[PDB]
Amino acid sequence: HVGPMFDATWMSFFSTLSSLVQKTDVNKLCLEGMKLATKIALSTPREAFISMLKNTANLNNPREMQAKNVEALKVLLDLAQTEGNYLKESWKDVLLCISQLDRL
Amino acid sequence: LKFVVSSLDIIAAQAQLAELAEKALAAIKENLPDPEVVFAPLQLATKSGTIPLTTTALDCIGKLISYSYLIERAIDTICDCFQGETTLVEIQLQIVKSLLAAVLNDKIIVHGAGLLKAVRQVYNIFLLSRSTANQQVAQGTLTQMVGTVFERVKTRLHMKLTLKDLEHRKSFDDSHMGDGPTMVSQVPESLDAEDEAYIRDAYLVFRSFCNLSTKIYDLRGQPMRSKLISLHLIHTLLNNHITVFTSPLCTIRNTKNNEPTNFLQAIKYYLCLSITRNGASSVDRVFDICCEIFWLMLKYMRSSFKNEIEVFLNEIYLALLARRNAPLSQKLTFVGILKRLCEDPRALVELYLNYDCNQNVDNIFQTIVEDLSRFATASVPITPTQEQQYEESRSTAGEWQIKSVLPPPLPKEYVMKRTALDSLVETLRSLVHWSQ
Repeated sequence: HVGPMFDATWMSFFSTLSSLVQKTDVNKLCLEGMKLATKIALSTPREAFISMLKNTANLNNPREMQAKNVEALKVLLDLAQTEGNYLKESWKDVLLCISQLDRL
Repeated sequence: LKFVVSSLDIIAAQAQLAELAEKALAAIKENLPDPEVVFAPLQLATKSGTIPLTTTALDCIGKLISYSYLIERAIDTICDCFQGETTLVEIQLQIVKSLLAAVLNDKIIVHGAGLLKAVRQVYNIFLLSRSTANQQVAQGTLTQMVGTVFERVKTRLHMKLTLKDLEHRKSFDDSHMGDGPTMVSQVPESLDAEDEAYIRDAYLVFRSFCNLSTKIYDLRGQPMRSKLISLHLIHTLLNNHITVFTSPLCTIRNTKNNEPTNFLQAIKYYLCLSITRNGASSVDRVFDICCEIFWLMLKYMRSSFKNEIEVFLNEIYLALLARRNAPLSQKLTFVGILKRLCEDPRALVELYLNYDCNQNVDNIFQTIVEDLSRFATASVPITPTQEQQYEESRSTAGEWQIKSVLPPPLPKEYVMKRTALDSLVETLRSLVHWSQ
């Protein structure tokens, strides 16, 4: 029933303020807010939030991570685990994160 | 009983007045006494304001009300014993205690004019005592009796468009319907008569408090304290007895139509008026208590306030959030109210459907979420020790209990931003909980 509110106020709205992760705690529950990306549990919100989570994970640029990046990667992996049937085409970013993490 | 003889002896010792006391004592000697022959000496004794006589007379009247039984006359003379602030502290305390004993007892339950007059009197001593201890005890007794009236109503039940357009939408007519003195009781339609009497008592108490609140710096002044106590008592009535207001079984007979109506609809106009003309004030405490009342309305009476919640949010509260010069204390208080709202999924989806889905009705859910987001971005503090202090400054989900206050006689922006962000996270959590 959240469907109208799925597409009413998320795509270009929630990402805007949740992009406060660029400034530092508050990062933990901001990432937890990003975790609550309902993928119609139509694809723009999922794509935007997953891209943001991958970007803040910052796997492709190692030796620059902090606890924030590790938490973001943990959230992304957990979201992949618990919502596999619904990421649809967004699996590419999760697999990119996994592959880059494999490089340590 | 035992105390009446002692009190009559005392008043006779203090003595025109005495002959009544000796006549009453002789009457008791032939045992049980006539109500008038015992009522008259005490009334005459309390007709004058002295140290030992008036106090014992009032105490005897109050204790004698507890048995047998006149009631209207006793309540009227007890109330009349309080001339004003000129009356000394002990007389006022004795008056308050006698009123409490008269209203509250296992048997003899006064209904109508007597109970309302007693409540008004207790409020009068609370407002004009000019003494801290007497004011405190008067307020305690007043809130206790106000609570117990609705407790009686609850037991009976258990055993059973713009802002200016809200001034004239008086759905329920109450033209001099109240103030029925003769009704009094102890311990099909026969039960419904007593139920209706109790409902009328509760409605009259609530109407008296609404009339107190609608009136109109100096937070210890008289009118401001009156408004504060009226609002706090209204909030206590809504909180501690919300099941009374929300129960459809609770009904009251109309005045000009004599048709039973839901209690909430009967007081809908009064509560809406008490919020419209009194909320969004320039003084912090009034706005805070008004927000408490409005939040109770929003969480428990959406169905019966579908339009009025819209009007309140659009014209009073969300407009307050939108104002750039609006006081920050009020903004933070209402943001806390919004955070309290965010945890409820039903209170969010019903707020979306009844308001945003409708085309004519202004957008509500989207604009409150956007307002939260706007607060969740700007940040003045840079020193992390402020963040550490705020994190340490933690004592959760909104759950309700008994509420009562007492008026006897770090940066706001950062905590406001954190509350907005936490409210948004709570909104998302509530949505994912509602999705399953």
